[PDB]
Amino acid sequence: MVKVKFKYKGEEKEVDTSKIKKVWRVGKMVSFTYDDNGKTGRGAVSEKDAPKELLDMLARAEREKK
DNA sequence: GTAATTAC
DNA sequence: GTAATTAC
Repeated sequence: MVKVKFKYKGEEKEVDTSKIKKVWRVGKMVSFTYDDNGKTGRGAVSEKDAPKELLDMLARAEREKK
């Protein structure tokens, strides 16, 4: 589907956007958590390194209400 | 140091 | 309590 590649704790990782639980912006950085098979993972990429799909999920996050 | 947020 | 993440 759409793989987000990132290095966390020196390790290069790849995760599908379908496993991404939460997304948020921190400056020009995009952070998120994903389903690391039960245990929750953490990751972040440069806004310039993010596939459009992830940026779309962030945009929808910023619009949420209630 | 700070920006948001969380796993640990 | 704090490390972790990119950019400034």
